[PDB]
Amino acid sequence: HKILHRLLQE
Amino acid sequence: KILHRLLQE
Amino acid sequence: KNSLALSLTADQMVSALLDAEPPILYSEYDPTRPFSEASMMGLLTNLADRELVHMINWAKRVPGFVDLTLHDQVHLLECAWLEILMIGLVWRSMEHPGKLLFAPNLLLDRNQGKCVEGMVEIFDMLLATSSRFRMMNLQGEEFVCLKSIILLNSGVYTFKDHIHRVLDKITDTLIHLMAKAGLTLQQQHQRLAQLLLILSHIRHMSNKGMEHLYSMKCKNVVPLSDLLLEMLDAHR
Amino acid sequence: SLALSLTADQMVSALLDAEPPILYSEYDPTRPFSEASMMGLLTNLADRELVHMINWAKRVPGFVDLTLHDQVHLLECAWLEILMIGLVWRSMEHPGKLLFAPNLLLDRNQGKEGMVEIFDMLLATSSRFRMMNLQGEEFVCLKSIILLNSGVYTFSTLKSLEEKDHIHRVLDKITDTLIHLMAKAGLTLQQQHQRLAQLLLILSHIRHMSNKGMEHLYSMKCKNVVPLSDLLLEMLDAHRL
Ligand SMILES: Oc1ccc(C(c2ccc(O)cc2)C(Cl)(Cl)Cl)cc1
Ligand SMILES: Oc1ccc(C(c2ccc(O)cc2)C(Cl)(Cl)Cl)cc1
Repeated sequence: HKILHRLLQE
Repeated sequence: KILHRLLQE
Repeated sequence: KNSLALSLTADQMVSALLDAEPPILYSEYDPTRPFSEASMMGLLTNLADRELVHMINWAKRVPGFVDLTLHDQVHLLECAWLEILMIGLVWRSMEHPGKLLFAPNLLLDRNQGKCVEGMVEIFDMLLATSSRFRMMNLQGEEFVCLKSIILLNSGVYTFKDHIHRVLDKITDTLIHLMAKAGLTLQQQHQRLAQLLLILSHIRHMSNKGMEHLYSMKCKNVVPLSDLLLEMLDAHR
Repeated sequence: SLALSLTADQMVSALLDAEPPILYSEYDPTRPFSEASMMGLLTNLADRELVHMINWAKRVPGFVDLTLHDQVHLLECAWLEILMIGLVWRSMEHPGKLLFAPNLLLDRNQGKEGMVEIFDMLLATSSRFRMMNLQGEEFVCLKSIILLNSGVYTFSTLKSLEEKDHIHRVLDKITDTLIHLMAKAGLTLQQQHQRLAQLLLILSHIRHMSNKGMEHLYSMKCKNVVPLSDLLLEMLDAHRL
Protein backbone atom coordinates (compact mmCIF):
# COMPACT_ATOMS: atom_id res chain seq x y z
CA HIS A 1 0.00 0.00 0.00
CA LYS A 2 3.08 2.19 0.39
CA ILE A 3 3.48 5.06 -2.07
CA LEU A 4 7.09 4.06 -2.63
CA HIS A 5 5.84 0.73 -4.02
CA ARG A 6 3.81 2.59 -6.64
CA LEU A 7 6.63 4.99 -7.51
CA LEU A 8 9.15 2.18 -7.91
CA GLN A 9 6.79 0.55 -10.42
CA GLU A 10 5.81 3.75 -12.22
CA LYS B 1 33.74 14.46 34.88
CA ILE B 2 34.33 10.73 35.43
CA LEU B 3 35.73 9.94 31.98
CA HIS B 4 37.98 13.00 32.25
CA ARG B 5 39.43 11.77 35.54
CA LEU B 6 39.95 8.15 34.46
CA LEU B 7 41.89 9.42 31.45
CA GLN B 8 44.25 11.19 33.87
CA GLU B 9 45.18 8.40 36.30
CA LYS C 1 19.34 -14.67 -12.93
CA ASN C 2 22.64 -13.04 -13.89
CA SER C 3 22.77 -9.26 -13.51
CA LEU C 4 23.98 -7.09 -16.39
CA ALA C 5 25.64 -4.80 -13.83
CA LEU C 6 28.53 -7.20 -13.25
CA SER C 7 29.40 -7.36 -16.96
CA LEU C 8 29.92 -3.60 -17.29
CA THR C 9 33.41 -2.12 -17.46
CA ALA C 10 34.69 0.52 -15.05
CA ASP C 11 34.07 3.20 -17.68
CA GLN C 12 30.62 1.84 -18.45
CA MET C 13 29.82 1.92 -14.73
CA VAL C 14 30.99 5.51 -14.39
CA SER C 15 29.02 6.66 -17.45
CA ALA C 16 25.85 4.90 -16.33
CA LEU C 17 26.04 6.51 -12.88
CA LEU C 18 26.88 9.92 -14.33
CA ASP C 19 23.94 9.63 -16.72
CA ALA C 20 21.58 8.59 -13.90
CA GLU C 21 22.28 11.78 -11.93
CA PRO C 22 19.14 13.64 -10.84
CA PRO C 23 18.69 17.38 -11.56
CA ILE C 24 19.40 20.22 -9.15
CA LEU C 25 16.00 21.52 -8.05
CA TYR C 26 14.98 25.03 -7.00
CA SER C 27 13.12 26.25 -3.92
CA GLU C 28 10.21 28.71 -3.96
CA TYR C 29 11.21 32.06 -5.48
CA ASP C 30 10.03 34.29 -2.61
CA PRO C 31 12.98 36.53 -1.57
CA THR C 32 12.11 36.35 2.13
CA ARG C 33 15.11 34.58 3.67
CA PRO C 34 13.34 32.15 6.01
CA PHE C 35 13.76 33.07 9.68
CA SER C 36 10.76 31.25 11.15
CA GLU C 37 10.82 27.56 12.03
CA ALA C 38 7.65 27.19 9.97
CA SER C 39 8.83 28.78 6.70
CA MET C 40 12.28 27.27 7.16
CA MET C 41 11.12 23.68 7.57
CA GLY C 42 8.31 24.28 5.10
CA LEU C 43 10.74 25.09 2.30
CA LEU C 44 13.11 22.24 3.17
CA THR C 45 10.30 19.70 3.43
CA ASN C 46 8.84 20.82 0.10
CA LEU C 47 12.27 20.52 -1.52
CA ALA C 48 13.02 17.16 0.08
CA ASP C 49 9.69 15.78 -1.12
CA ARG C 50 10.41 16.73 -4.73
CA GLU C 51 13.99 15.46 -4.52
CA LEU C 52 12.72 12.10 -3.25
CA VAL C 53 10.69 11.52 -6.41
CA HIS C 54 13.82 12.08 -8.50
CA MET C 55 15.82 9.88 -6.14
CA ILE C 56 13.44 6.97 -6.68
CA ASN C 57 13.88 7.28 -10.42
CA TRP C 58 17.64 7.69 -10.00
CA ALA C 59 17.89 4.47 -7.95
CA LYS C 60 16.19 2.48 -10.72
CA ARG C 61 19.05 3.55 -12.99
CA VAL C 62 21.83 2.40 -10.66
CA PRO C 63 23.21 -0.79 -12.23
CA GLY C 64 22.04 -3.87 -10.33
CA PHE C 65 19.25 -2.14 -8.42
CA VAL C 66 16.36 -3.25 -10.65
CA ASP C 67 17.66 -6.83 -10.47
CA LEU C 68 16.49 -6.89 -6.86
CA THR C 69 12.92 -7.80 -5.93
CA LEU C 70 10.60 -4.84 -5.41
CA HIS C 71 10.61 -5.57 -1.67
CA ASP C 72 14.41 -5.38 -1.55
CA GLN C 73 14.34 -2.12 -3.51
CA VAL C 74 11.86 -0.67 -1.03
CA HIS C 75 13.98 -1.74 1.92
CA LEU C 76 17.18 -0.18 0.56
CA LEU C 77 15.56 3.19 -0.20
CA GLU C 78 13.67 3.35 3.08
CA CYS C 79 16.96 2.83 4.91
CA ALA C 80 19.11 5.13 2.73
CA TRP C 81 16.89 8.02 1.64
CA LEU C 82 18.10 10.66 4.12
CA GLU C 83 21.76 9.66 3.77
CA ILE C 84 21.38 10.10 0.02
CA LEU C 85 19.70 13.50 0.32
CA MET C 86 22.47 14.59 2.69
CA ILE C 87 25.47 13.49 0.63
CA GLY C 88 23.85 15.26 -2.33
CA LEU C 89 23.47 18.44 -0.28
CA VAL C 90 27.08 18.15 0.88
CA TRP C 91 28.30 17.68 -2.69
CA ARG C 92 26.37 20.73 -3.94
CA SER C 93 27.74 22.76 -1.02
CA MET C 94 31.37 21.83 -1.62
CA GLU C 95 32.39 24.99 -3.49
CA HIS C 96 30.58 27.23 -1.00
CA PRO C 97 32.58 27.07 2.26
CA GLY C 98 30.41 27.88 5.27
CA LYS C 99 27.20 27.55 3.28
CA LEU C 100 24.69 24.79 2.59
CA LEU C 101 23.37 24.99 -0.97
CA PHE C 102 19.96 23.37 -0.52
CA ALA C 103 19.09 24.90 -3.88
CA PRO C 104 20.69 27.51 -6.16
CA ASN C 105 18.19 29.98 -4.69
CA LEU C 106 18.40 28.62 -1.15
CA LEU C 107 21.90 28.96 0.29
CA LEU C 108 21.83 28.78 4.09
CA ASP C 109 24.36 29.16 6.91
CA ARG C 110 24.54 27.94 10.51
CA ASN C 111 22.94 31.11 11.90
CA GLN C 112 19.73 30.30 10.05
CA GLY C 113 19.78 26.82 11.56
CA LYS C 114 19.68 28.49 14.97
CA CYS C 115 16.01 29.38 14.45
CA VAL C 116 14.93 25.74 14.24
CA GLU C 117 15.40 23.88 17.52
CA GLY C 118 17.94 21.10 17.04
CA MET C 119 18.86 22.07 13.49
CA VAL C 120 22.10 23.94 14.19
CA GLU C 121 23.79 20.70 15.27
CA ILE C 122 22.81 19.03 12.00
CA PHE C 123 23.89 22.04 9.94
CA ASP C 124 27.32 22.01 11.60
CA MET C 125 27.81 18.31 10.85
CA LEU C 126 26.82 18.88 7.22
CA LEU C 127 29.14 21.88 6.89
CA ALA C 128 32.03 19.85 8.35
CA THR C 129 31.40 17.07 5.84
CA SER C 130 31.35 19.60 3.01
CA SER C 131 34.67 21.05 4.13
CA ARG C 132 36.20 17.58 4.37
CA PHE C 133 35.10 16.76 0.82
CA ARG C 134 36.48 20.06 -0.43
CA MET C 135 39.84 19.53 1.26
CA MET C 136 39.99 16.05 -0.30
CA ASN C 137 39.18 17.46 -3.72
CA LEU C 138 36.29 15.01 -4.19
CA GLN C 139 35.55 14.45 -7.88
CA GLY C 140 32.06 14.06 -9.35
CA GLU C 141 32.92 10.58 -10.57
CA GLU C 142 33.88 9.57 -7.03
CA PHE C 143 30.77 11.27 -5.65
CA VAL C 144 28.36 9.22 -7.77
CA CYS C 145 30.16 6.04 -6.73
CA LEU C 146 29.83 6.94 -3.03
CA LYS C 147 26.16 7.76 -3.43
CA SER C 148 25.45 4.39 -5.06
CA ILE C 149 27.41 2.61 -2.31
CA ILE C 150 25.12 4.24 0.27
CA LEU C 151 22.02 3.05 -1.60
CA LEU C 152 23.26 -0.54 -1.74
CA ASN C 153 25.13 -0.75 1.60
CA SER C 154 23.01 1.00 4.21
CA GLY C 155 20.20 -1.55 4.37
CA VAL C 156 22.04 -4.69 3.27
CA TYR C 157 22.51 -6.05 6.81
CA THR C 158 18.88 -5.66 7.86
CA PHE C 159 17.77 -8.32 5.39
CA LYS C 160 22.85 -10.47 -0.18
CA ASP C 161 25.37 -11.99 -2.60
CA HIS C 162 24.15 -9.94 -5.57
CA ILE C 163 24.35 -6.71 -3.56
CA HIS C 164 27.86 -7.47 -2.31
CA ARG C 165 29.05 -8.36 -5.81
CA VAL C 166 27.74 -5.03 -7.06
CA LEU C 167 29.38 -3.23 -4.13
CA ASP C 168 32.65 -4.91 -5.12
CA LYS C 169 32.15 -3.65 -8.67
CA ILE C 170 31.75 -0.09 -7.41
CA THR C 171 34.91 -0.46 -5.31
CA ASP C 172 36.73 -1.59 -8.45
CA THR C 173 35.26 1.47 -10.14
CA LEU C 174 36.53 3.87 -7.46
CA ILE C 175 40.06 2.46 -7.64
CA HIS C 176 39.88 2.67 -11.45
CA LEU C 177 39.06 6.37 -11.18
CA MET C 178 41.94 6.97 -8.76
CA ALA C 179 44.43 5.10 -10.93
CA LYS C 180 43.16 7.07 -13.92
CA ALA C 181 43.70 10.21 -11.85
CA GLY C 182 47.37 9.27 -11.46
CA LEU C 183 47.40 8.24 -7.80
CA THR C 184 50.06 5.81 -6.60
CA LEU C 185 49.20 2.45 -5.03
CA GLN C 186 49.48 3.69 -1.44
CA GLN C 187 47.51 6.82 -2.33
CA GLN C 188 44.80 4.66 -3.89
CA HIS C 189 44.05 2.52 -0.84
CA GLN C 190 44.49 5.44 1.57
CA ARG C 191 42.00 7.56 -0.39
CA LEU C 192 39.57 4.65 -0.69
CA ALA C 193 39.65 4.34 3.10
CA GLN C 194 39.27 8.08 3.69
CA LEU C 195 36.19 8.26 1.46
CA LEU C 196 34.50 5.18 2.91
CA LEU C 197 35.13 6.36 6.49
CA ILE C 198 33.14 9.49 5.70
CA LEU C 199 30.14 7.23 5.03
CA SER C 200 30.15 6.50 8.76
CA HIS C 201 29.66 10.19 9.51
CA ILE C 202 26.96 10.44 6.83
CA ARG C 203 25.14 7.57 8.52
CA HIS C 204 25.48 9.41 11.83
CA MET C 205 24.02 12.61 10.40
CA SER C 206 21.09 10.69 8.90
CA ASN C 207 20.29 9.12 12.25
CA LYS C 208 20.33 12.51 14.00
CA GLY C 209 18.34 14.08 11.18
CA MET C 210 15.76 11.30 11.37
CA GLU C 211 15.25 12.08 15.06
CA HIS C 212 14.82 15.76 14.23
CA LEU C 213 12.26 14.92 11.55
CA TYR C 214 10.30 12.73 13.96
CA SER C 215 10.06 15.57 16.47
CA MET C 216 9.04 17.97 13.70
CA LYS C 217 6.33 15.41 12.97
CA CYS C 218 4.99 15.27 16.53
CA LYS C 219 5.11 19.06 16.79
CA ASN C 220 2.68 18.96 13.86
CA VAL C 221 3.59 22.50 12.80
CA VAL C 222 4.83 21.76 9.28
CA PRO C 223 2.69 19.47 7.12
CA LEU C 224 4.52 16.42 5.77
CA SER C 225 3.70 14.72 2.49
CA ASP C 226 2.38 11.17 2.73
CA LEU C 227 5.56 10.10 0.93
CA LEU C 228 7.89 11.76 3.42
CA LEU C 229 5.72 10.42 6.24
CA GLU C 230 6.03 6.86 4.97
CA MET C 231 9.81 7.16 4.50
CA LEU C 232 10.17 8.52 8.04
CA ASP C 233 7.85 5.93 9.58
CA ALA C 234 10.05 3.19 8.10
CA HIS C 235 12.69 4.11 10.69
CA ARG C 236 10.40 3.29 13.62
CA SER D 1 55.19 10.96 17.73
CA LEU D 2 56.07 7.29 18.13
CA ALA D 3 52.80 6.35 16.45
CA LEU D 4 53.61 7.60 12.95
CA SER D 5 56.94 5.77 13.06
CA LEU D 6 55.56 2.26 13.52
CA THR D 7 55.79 -0.47 10.91
CA ALA D 8 52.71 -2.46 9.93
CA ASP D 9 53.93 -5.42 11.98
CA GLN D 10 54.69 -3.23 14.99
CA MET D 11 51.25 -1.62 14.72
CA VAL D 12 49.55 -5.04 14.74
CA SER D 13 51.68 -6.15 17.69
CA ALA D 14 50.93 -2.94 19.59
CA LEU D 15 47.18 -3.33 19.03
CA LEU D 16 47.11 -7.02 20.00
CA ASP D 17 49.08 -6.29 23.17
CA ALA D 18 46.58 -3.61 24.16
CA GLU D 19 43.50 -5.84 23.87
CA PRO D 20 41.26 -5.63 26.97
CA PRO D 21 40.22 -8.77 28.86
CA ILE D 22 36.98 -10.67 28.46
CA LEU D 23 34.92 -9.96 31.58
CA TYR D 24 32.28 -12.07 33.33
CA SER D 25 28.69 -11.12 34.11
CA GLU D 26 26.68 -11.80 37.26
CA TYR D 27 24.37 -14.12 35.32
CA ASP D 28 23.01 -17.14 37.19
CA PRO D 29 21.16 -19.77 35.12
CA THR D 30 19.25 -20.86 38.23
CA ARG D 31 17.99 -17.36 39.02
CA PRO D 32 14.82 -16.00 37.37
CA PHE D 33 15.33 -12.85 35.32
CA SER D 34 13.00 -10.06 34.29
CA GLU D 35 13.58 -7.86 31.26
CA ALA D 36 14.74 -5.35 33.86
CA SER D 37 17.30 -7.53 35.64
CA MET D 38 18.65 -8.90 32.36
CA MET D 39 19.28 -5.30 31.30
CA GLY D 40 20.73 -4.70 34.75
CA LEU D 41 23.28 -7.43 34.08
CA LEU D 42 24.26 -6.00 30.71
CA THR D 43 24.46 -2.48 32.13
CA ASN D 44 26.71 -3.74 34.92
CA LEU D 45 28.95 -5.50 32.40
CA ALA D 46 29.14 -2.52 30.07
CA ASP D 47 30.11 -0.25 32.96
CA ARG D 48 33.01 -2.53 33.89
CA GLU D 49 34.08 -2.86 30.24
CA LEU D 50 34.14 0.92 29.90
CA VAL D 51 36.90 1.19 32.49
CA HIS D 52 39.05 -1.28 30.56
CA MET D 53 38.21 0.50 27.32
CA ILE D 54 39.49 3.81 28.66
CA ASN D 55 42.80 2.22 29.58
CA TRP D 56 42.90 0.42 26.22
CA ALA D 57 42.41 3.69 24.33
CA LYS D 58 45.54 5.10 25.99
CA ARG D 59 47.52 2.30 24.33
CA VAL D 60 46.24 2.95 20.82
CA PRO D 61 49.11 4.62 18.93
CA GLY D 62 48.56 8.36 18.59
CA PHE D 63 45.70 8.60 21.05
CA VAL D 64 47.66 10.11 23.95
CA ASP D 65 49.27 12.61 21.57
CA LEU D 66 45.86 14.28 21.63
CA THR D 67 44.72 16.79 24.23
CA LEU D 68 42.74 15.47 27.19
CA HIS D 69 39.70 17.31 25.82
CA ASP D 70 40.08 15.59 22.43
CA GLN D 71 40.56 12.18 24.04
CA VAL D 72 37.39 12.75 26.06
CA HIS D 73 35.50 13.66 22.91
CA LEU D 74 36.60 10.66 20.84
CA LEU D 75 35.62 8.25 23.62
CA GLU D 76 32.30 9.97 24.25
CA CYS D 77 31.44 9.55 20.59
CA ALA D 78 32.83 6.03 20.07
CA TRP D 79 32.17 4.15 23.32
CA LEU D 80 29.06 2.19 22.32
CA GLU D 81 30.39 1.38 18.83
CA ILE D 82 33.51 0.00 20.48
CA LEU D 83 31.57 -2.09 23.00
CA MET D 84 29.35 -3.35 20.16
CA ILE D 85 32.14 -4.37 17.79
CA GLY D 86 33.82 -6.18 20.68
CA LEU D 87 30.58 -8.04 21.39
CA VAL D 88 30.20 -8.93 17.71
CA TRP D 89 33.79 -10.20 17.60
CA ARG D 90 33.28 -12.41 20.69
CA SER D 91 30.10 -13.83 19.17
CA MET D 92 31.50 -14.61 15.72
CA GLU D 93 31.83 -18.34 16.47
CA HIS D 94 28.35 -18.69 17.98
CA PRO D 95 25.76 -18.48 15.18
CA GLY D 96 22.46 -17.09 16.43
CA LYS D 97 23.94 -16.03 19.76
CA LEU D 98 25.55 -12.99 21.36
CA LEU D 99 28.38 -13.79 23.77
CA PHE D 100 28.10 -10.87 26.18
CA ALA D 101 30.32 -12.89 28.49
CA PRO D 102 31.70 -16.44 28.67
CA ASN D 103 28.91 -17.15 31.18
CA LEU D 104 26.22 -15.19 29.33
CA LEU D 105 25.34 -16.36 25.83
CA LEU D 106 22.00 -15.01 24.59
CA ASP D 107 19.66 -15.61 21.66
CA ARG D 108 17.11 -13.11 20.33
CA ASN D 109 14.42 -14.69 22.51
CA GLN D 110 16.14 -13.18 25.54
CA GLY D 111 15.79 -9.75 23.95
CA LYS D 112 12.35 -9.51 25.51
CA GLU D 113 11.90 -4.78 25.09
CA GLY D 114 13.04 -2.61 22.19
CA MET D 115 16.47 -4.18 22.58
CA VAL D 116 15.30 -6.95 20.26
CA GLU D 117 15.84 -4.88 17.09
CA ILE D 118 19.37 -4.11 18.25
CA PHE D 119 20.14 -7.75 19.05
CA ASP D 120 19.06 -8.63 15.50
CA MET D 121 21.42 -6.06 13.99
CA LEU D 122 24.28 -7.30 16.19
CA LEU D 123 23.58 -10.89 15.14
CA ALA D 124 23.56 -9.87 11.49
CA THR D 125 26.91 -8.13 11.93
CA SER D 126 28.37 -11.26 13.52
CA SER D 127 26.97 -13.31 10.64
CA ARG D 128 28.69 -10.83 8.32
CA PHE D 129 32.01 -11.19 10.17
CA ARG D 130 31.63 -14.94 9.76
CA MET D 131 30.79 -14.66 6.04
CA MET D 132 34.01 -12.68 5.62
CA ASN D 133 36.10 -14.83 7.93
CA LEU D 134 37.26 -11.71 9.79
CA GLN D 135 40.75 -12.15 11.27
CA GLY D 136 41.80 -11.02 14.75
CA GLU D 137 44.49 -8.79 13.26
CA GLU D 138 41.85 -7.06 11.12
CA PHE D 139 39.49 -6.75 14.08
CA VAL D 140 41.96 -4.81 16.24
CA CYS D 141 42.63 -2.42 13.34
CA LEU D 142 38.91 -1.81 12.85
CA LYS D 143 38.38 -1.14 16.54
CA SER D 144 41.11 1.49 16.60
CA ILE D 145 39.71 3.05 13.43
CA ILE D 146 36.38 3.53 15.22
CA LEU D 147 38.00 5.23 18.21
CA LEU D 148 39.88 7.69 16.02
CA ASN D 149 37.32 8.28 13.26
CA SER D 150 33.92 8.48 14.92
CA GLY D 151 34.31 11.85 16.63
CA VAL D 152 36.85 13.40 14.28
CA TYR D 153 34.29 15.59 12.45
CA THR D 154 32.32 16.81 15.46
CA PHE D 155 35.13 18.52 17.38
CA SER D 156 37.72 26.51 17.37
CA THR D 157 41.05 27.67 15.93
CA LEU D 158 43.36 26.97 13.00
CA LYS D 159 45.63 25.39 15.61
CA SER D 160 42.87 23.07 16.84
CA LEU D 161 42.81 21.80 13.25
CA GLU D 162 46.32 20.39 13.65
CA GLU D 163 44.90 17.98 16.21
CA LYS D 164 42.52 16.70 13.53
CA ASP D 165 45.43 16.46 11.10
CA HIS D 166 47.38 14.09 13.35
CA ILE D 167 44.41 11.72 13.63
CA HIS D 168 44.09 11.44 9.84
CA ARG D 169 47.77 10.47 9.64
CA VAL D 170 47.30 7.70 12.20
CA LEU D 171 44.16 6.53 10.39
CA ASP D 172 46.16 6.29 7.15
CA LYS D 173 48.74 4.18 9.00
CA ILE D 174 46.03 1.76 10.11
CA THR D 175 44.77 1.53 6.53
CA ASP D 176 48.33 0.68 5.50
CA THR D 177 48.39 -2.00 8.19
CA LEU D 178 45.13 -3.56 6.96
CA ILE D 179 46.45 -3.70 3.40
CA HIS D 180 49.73 -5.18 4.68
CA LEU D 181 47.82 -7.97 6.43
CA MET D 182 45.74 -8.84 3.37
CA ALA D 183 48.83 -8.82 1.16
CA LYS D 184 50.42 -11.33 3.54
CA ALA D 185 47.30 -13.50 3.40
CA GLY D 186 47.86 -13.98 -0.33
CA LEU D 187 45.12 -11.67 -1.59
CA THR D 188 45.45 -10.15 -5.06
CA LEU D 189 45.53 -6.36 -5.33
CA GLN D 190 41.91 -6.31 -6.50
CA GLN D 191 40.96 -8.56 -3.59
CA GLN D 192 42.83 -6.34 -1.13
CA HIS D 193 40.89 -3.25 -2.19
CA GLN D 194 37.58 -5.10 -2.23
CA ARG D 195 38.11 -6.52 1.27
CA LEU D 196 39.25 -3.16 2.65
CA ALA D 197 36.03 -1.61 1.37
CA GLN D 198 33.97 -4.47 2.78
CA LEU D 199 35.55 -4.02 6.22
CA LEU D 200 35.11 -0.25 6.28
CA LEU D 201 31.48 -0.42 5.12
CA ILE D 202 30.77 -2.48 8.22
CA LEU D 203 31.67 0.61 10.28
CA SER D 204 28.64 2.39 8.84
CA HIS D 205 26.39 -0.36 10.19
CA ILE D 206 28.15 -0.25 13.56
CA ARG D 207 27.54 3.51 13.72
CA HIS D 208 23.88 2.87 12.97
CA MET D 209 23.60 0.28 15.74
CA SER D 210 25.29 2.62 18.21
CA ASN D 211 22.85 5.41 17.36
CA LYS D 212 19.86 3.11 17.83
CA GLY D 213 21.29 1.73 21.06
CA MET D 214 21.96 5.24 22.35
CA GLU D 215 18.26 6.03 21.91
CA HIS D 216 17.12 2.87 23.68
CA LEU D 217 19.51 3.67 26.54
CA TYR D 218 18.01 7.15 26.82
CA SER D 219 14.48 5.73 27.00
CA MET D 220 15.65 3.33 29.72
CA LYS D 221 16.98 6.22 31.77
CA CYS D 222 13.62 7.97 31.57
CA LYS D 223 11.59 4.86 32.40
CA ASN D 224 13.85 4.78 35.47
CA VAL D 225 13.47 1.07 36.20
CA VAL D 226 16.91 -0.15 35.12
CA PRO D 227 19.60 1.72 37.10
CA LEU D 228 22.38 3.05 34.87
CA SER D 229 25.85 3.52 36.34
CA ASP D 230 27.27 7.02 36.82
CA LEU D 231 29.89 6.70 34.08
CA LEU D 232 27.29 5.31 31.68
CA LEU D 233 24.94 8.19 32.45
CA GLU D 234 27.67 10.74 31.74
CA MET D 235 28.62 9.03 28.47
CA LEU D 236 24.97 8.91 27.44
CA ASP D 237 24.46 12.58 28.27
CA ALA D 238 27.46 13.43 26.10
CA HIS D 239 25.22 12.58 23.13
CA ARG D 240 22.43 14.90 24.32
CA LEU D 241 19.45 12.92 23.01
O1 LIG E 1 18.53 18.13 -0.15
C1 LIG E 1 18.09 18.07 1.15
C2 LIG E 1 16.85 18.61 1.51
C3 LIG E 1 16.44 18.54 2.85
C4 LIG E 1 17.25 17.96 3.84
C5 LIG E 1 16.80 17.79 5.20
C6 LIG E 1 15.37 17.70 5.36
C7 LIG E 1 14.73 16.50 5.02
C8 LIG E 1 13.35 16.36 5.16
C9 LIG E 1 12.59 17.44 5.64
O2 LIG E 1 11.24 17.33 5.78
C10 LIG E 1 13.21 18.63 5.98
C11 LIG E 1 14.59 18.75 5.85
C12 LIG E 1 17.46 18.49 6.39
CL1 LIG E 1 17.08 17.43 7.78
CL2 LIG E 1 19.17 18.61 6.31
CL3 LIG E 1 16.83 20.11 6.62
C13 LIG E 1 18.47 17.40 3.44
C14 LIG E 1 18.90 17.46 2.11
O1 LIG F 1 29.72 -5.68 25.74
C1 LIG F 1 28.55 -5.00 25.66
C2 LIG F 1 27.76 -4.83 26.80
C3 LIG F 1 26.54 -4.15 26.70
C4 LIG F 1 26.12 -3.63 25.47
C5 LIG F 1 24.91 -2.88 25.31
C6 LIG F 1 24.55 -2.17 26.51
C7 LIG F 1 25.25 -1.01 26.83
C8 LIG F 1 24.91 -0.29 27.98
C9 LIG F 1 23.88 -0.73 28.82
O2 LIG F 1 23.56 -0.02 29.95
C10 LIG F 1 23.18 -1.89 28.50
C11 LIG F 1 23.51 -2.61 27.35
C12 LIG F 1 23.70 -3.57 24.61
CL1 LIG F 1 22.38 -2.35 24.50
CL2 LIG F 1 24.11 -4.08 22.97
CL3 LIG F 1 23.14 -4.99 25.48
C13 LIG F 1 26.94 -3.81 24.35
C14 LIG F 1 28.14 -4.50 24.44
